[PDB]
Amino acid sequence: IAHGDGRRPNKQRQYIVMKACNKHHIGAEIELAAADIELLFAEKETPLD
Amino acid sequence: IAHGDGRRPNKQRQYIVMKACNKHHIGAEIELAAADIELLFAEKETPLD
Repeated sequence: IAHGDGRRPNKQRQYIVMKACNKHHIGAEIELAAADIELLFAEKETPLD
Repeated sequence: IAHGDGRRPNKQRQYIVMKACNKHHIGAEIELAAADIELLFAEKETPLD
């Protein structure tokens, strides 16, 4: 404000504002037992399997 | 939920629930009089029968 009084008038002003980001994390979990994965590779030897 | 707090994650789950049936009994009790049962098989030869 340019006001005509005895209050000490001030020049131009300028601010510098400076951010920063964050990091976040997710961790899941899976049920796999090797008795399942064992029979993933053998096949055909009976119509049961 | 997979969440990134400081925590041991959990395997998935699976539930097995058993049910049954319920036995019931219902009993009705007809009486029949003997003089009825005789002339049910009557010869039917009169105009009073």
